[PDB]
Amino acid sequence: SMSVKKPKRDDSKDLALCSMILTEMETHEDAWPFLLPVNLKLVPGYKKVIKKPMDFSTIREKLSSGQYPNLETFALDVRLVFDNCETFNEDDSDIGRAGHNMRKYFEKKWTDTFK
Repeated sequence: SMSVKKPKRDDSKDLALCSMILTEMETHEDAWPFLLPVNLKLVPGYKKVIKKPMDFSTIREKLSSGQYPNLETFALDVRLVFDNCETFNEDDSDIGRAGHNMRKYFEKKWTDTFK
């Protein structure tokens, strides 16, 4: 509350560390469904169904231009990529499996880096 603060966590390396995680996601072999925005002219249903499209390139641009206020807003966008994937894709498809794998991969790096 006012004039009553928890001890200051060092957040000065967050930007760099989120960048590294993102690089690791970008370079994973199962990243391909997620590297670029889904082409809303060519994929029927996507525009109407997925209210908030998100992809790694878009996260990368946001990160690089100071549009994440903190590491939670970064993790929200990453998770949105996988949540969107689950909404549109059957679990038993290549893309559906890619999404499960990438989420698992992300969540481990996130825990190991920050928790």
